[PDB]
Amino acid sequence: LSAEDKAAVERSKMIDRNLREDGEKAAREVKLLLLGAGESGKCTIVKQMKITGIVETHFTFKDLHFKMFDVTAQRSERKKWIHCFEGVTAIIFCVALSDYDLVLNRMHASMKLFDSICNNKWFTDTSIILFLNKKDLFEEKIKKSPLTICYPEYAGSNTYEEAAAYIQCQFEDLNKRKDTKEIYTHFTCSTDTKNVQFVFDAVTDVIIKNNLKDCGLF
Amino acid sequence: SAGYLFLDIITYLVFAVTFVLGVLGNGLVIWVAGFRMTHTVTTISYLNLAVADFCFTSTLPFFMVRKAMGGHWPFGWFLCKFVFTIVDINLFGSVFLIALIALDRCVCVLHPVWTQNHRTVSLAKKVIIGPWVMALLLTLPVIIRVTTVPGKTGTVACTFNFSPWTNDPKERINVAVAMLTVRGIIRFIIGFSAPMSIVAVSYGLIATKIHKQGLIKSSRPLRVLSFVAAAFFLCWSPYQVVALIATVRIRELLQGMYKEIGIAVDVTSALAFFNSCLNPMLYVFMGQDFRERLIHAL
Amino acid sequence: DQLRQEAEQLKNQIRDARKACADATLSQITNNIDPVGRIQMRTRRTLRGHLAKIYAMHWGTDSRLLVSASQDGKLIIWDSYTTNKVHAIPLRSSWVMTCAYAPSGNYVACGGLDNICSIYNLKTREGNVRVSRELAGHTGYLSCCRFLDDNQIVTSSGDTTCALWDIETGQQTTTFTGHTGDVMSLSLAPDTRLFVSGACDASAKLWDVREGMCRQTFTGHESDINAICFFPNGNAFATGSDDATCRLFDLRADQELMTYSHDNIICGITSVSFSKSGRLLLAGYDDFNCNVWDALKADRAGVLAGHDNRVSCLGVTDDGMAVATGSWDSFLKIWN
Amino acid sequence: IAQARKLVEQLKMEANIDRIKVSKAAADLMAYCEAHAKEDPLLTPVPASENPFR
Repeated sequence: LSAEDKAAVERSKMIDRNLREDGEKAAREVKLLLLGAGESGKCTIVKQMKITGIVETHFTFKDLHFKMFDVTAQRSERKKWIHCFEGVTAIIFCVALSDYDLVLNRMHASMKLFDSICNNKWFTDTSIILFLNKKDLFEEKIKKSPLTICYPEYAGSNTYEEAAAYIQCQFEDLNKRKDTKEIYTHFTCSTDTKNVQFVFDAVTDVIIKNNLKDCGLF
Repeated sequence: SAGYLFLDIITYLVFAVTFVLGVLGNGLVIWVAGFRMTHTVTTISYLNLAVADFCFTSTLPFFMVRKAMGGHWPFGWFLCKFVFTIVDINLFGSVFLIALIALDRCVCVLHPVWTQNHRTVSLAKKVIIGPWVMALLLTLPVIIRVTTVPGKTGTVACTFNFSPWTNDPKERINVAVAMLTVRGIIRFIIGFSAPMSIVAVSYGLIATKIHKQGLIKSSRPLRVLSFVAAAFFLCWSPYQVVALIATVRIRELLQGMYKEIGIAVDVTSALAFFNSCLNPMLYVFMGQDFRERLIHAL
Repeated sequence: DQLRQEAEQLKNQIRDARKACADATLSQITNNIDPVGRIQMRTRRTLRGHLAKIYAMHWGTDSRLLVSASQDGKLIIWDSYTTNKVHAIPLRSSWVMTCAYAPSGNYVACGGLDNICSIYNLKTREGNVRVSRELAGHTGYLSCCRFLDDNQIVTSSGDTTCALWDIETGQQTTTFTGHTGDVMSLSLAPDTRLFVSGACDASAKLWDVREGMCRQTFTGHESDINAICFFPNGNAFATGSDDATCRLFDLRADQELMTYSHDNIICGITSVSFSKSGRLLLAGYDDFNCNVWDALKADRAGVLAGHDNRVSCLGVTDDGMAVATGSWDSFLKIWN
Repeated sequence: IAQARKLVEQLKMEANIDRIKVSKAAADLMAYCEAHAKEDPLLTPVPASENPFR
């Protein structure tokens, strides 16, 4: 009775220690959810710096092990599988700045997606990062095409200095709550190290908030 | 012209309320952390602090019976040994665990990378052993000589004999004074210069980083840290300074007079013991998740 | 236009036949039987080996081994009697949504957001567990997979289509495109000759493994279906939906025989199961606990509240001894 | 139009199915339950002597 049971118990205990070690490694990694109507924009962010369902992109920046998930390759009902990413540290939202005049209305579709994920019950305390893609092409495109093509209530000079701020302000005003979630909007640049530097800085702030809640100082 | 009776009544009330609320809160915290909540770094740290304070609160009635009897100790010598070592271990563990929690918060705020990578359950278990071993090593002199010597009048009191054999009363007094003053210096240093300063530095760094970076959307993170730091200071600093003053004049104190210094030591000890019971009310019960889980379990 | 009108005419014709076939309420027939479903069910066993939320589980034929999959990335085969972890299979993709256990116990399946039905073999010469076959032919996320035999498996994915797979071959030998919404559940008949699948279009369609045909369609719900299991006899089945109502349909009458609804519950139903005899129905809800409903009297028999989070997948053992229930709290509990 | 045509053909093809009486179906459903009621561990509380879980 105690002969074969001891071997089974020892086997269970031995693998359980491996699970704890693997669990520590999994908790060590920081998770970043990605999505958005800009399926072309997200490719530039991933390929900007060095490192089928969904694609997992693993890399390390300044002694921090990042994990990057490509979800835009998934075409299904969002609410049926978005609860799996409830424990992600910070969502990264990539939207093209020049998609305001595309019909596919493309900016409006991203606006609905941004609103639909900010009101999700699974991301109540999950702050989301914002990336504005094709900034270099955006400043050239606004000269010929006014920004008010899809915005019914835009009244301002068509210059990149204030046009980008209006887009950032519009996205940041789509949140039903402004205390649990903090949106870190960034301007994408040709520099490879600057694109990922903002992610590390944004993740650092999110880690601080999680630590404060875990420690109770929140 | 003498307020000694009112002071004694206040001390008795403080001890009674400390015992009851500390026992209740520590039992609830231990139950919730051990069984209702999964083990995390802060969870096991709070569990260890609750154990350290709960053992002291359970042993507190053994100080109540001594205080009611004054000098007389109506219990056995071995029981006095066990109580006077377990209380010292509990107090040292509580102080060192407060310092460790402050350092953990400081390293979580200042270095998010380190707390994300290395700070885990296994590392927390490894680091927890440190304060306990340090407390045991520092208390080892208490275990060595805390024998309950008798009295000529008939009252037997638990006190540091400092000499297994009494060659001469004057020599015994001199040796006791030397041992008491060196122990007092060591206690004051290791219990106020390192722990209190580390706690203050950690909370100051947390406040500066949360203010120079705009990471606080409310005053709660600052208010909680300020409240716990103020409580720890008000509970321990007067006791430490009174103990240091007694250590300076220990040669005159051991002669028999300076009863005012003794009553000041007693009231400061009561104030410090109040910390062991107010610790769960701020370090644990202040958390919204802790309160919600406690309500759900009950 | 004309074709749509013809489809509407057919829809009006089929519903008239069902209404004409119906003569009395099914619950009225069983209203005269003594309700013996009032039982007290406690926590016989607690399983704690997962570091993340559990999303799926399956029971064994011997009712001694159960499988459980979580978001950590570990597939664990538990010994129900001794609580020991017999196997702990690591997963390449930590995002899983379903898992299956072979009737003979030789194979175990795992599917998720990475739309690959990775099948692992348990009985192997080496001590470690290796990957047997990776069924990468689906478009959407896998939602439910079930083993018919040791060679054929039916997997339902999020691309609105179900597929029958062969481990030896590795290609879809049968594809079910009759659904319109994303399929979220599967359930095999005791003889494995036929099965039904629930989708996100609030309709469950019956299928045939041998033929690949859609025999009939049930559209008695207004919300997406999350779970389904056949009746022990195999002449009926129950589907759970997000509208807090799970209904039992018959293979012959083809309408709502019973309706398990309560006004104090609005949470979406996540898991539905039947016992060995089928008299009592095991139903998992999103209100952090599951419930037991009388399958013949349409009343809640007992309340099973022992989980700190919502239930994901619960199953009844083959012999019907005890029912096991997982949850997002990374704790699996076997209850009798 | 191919998908719509297939749906129309499917709906007409499944019309010819053998229906059964609801009362007969309900009686058949409860007949299995009462036949297997004796061998129902969940319905009748099994004693701990032969219960694998204790």
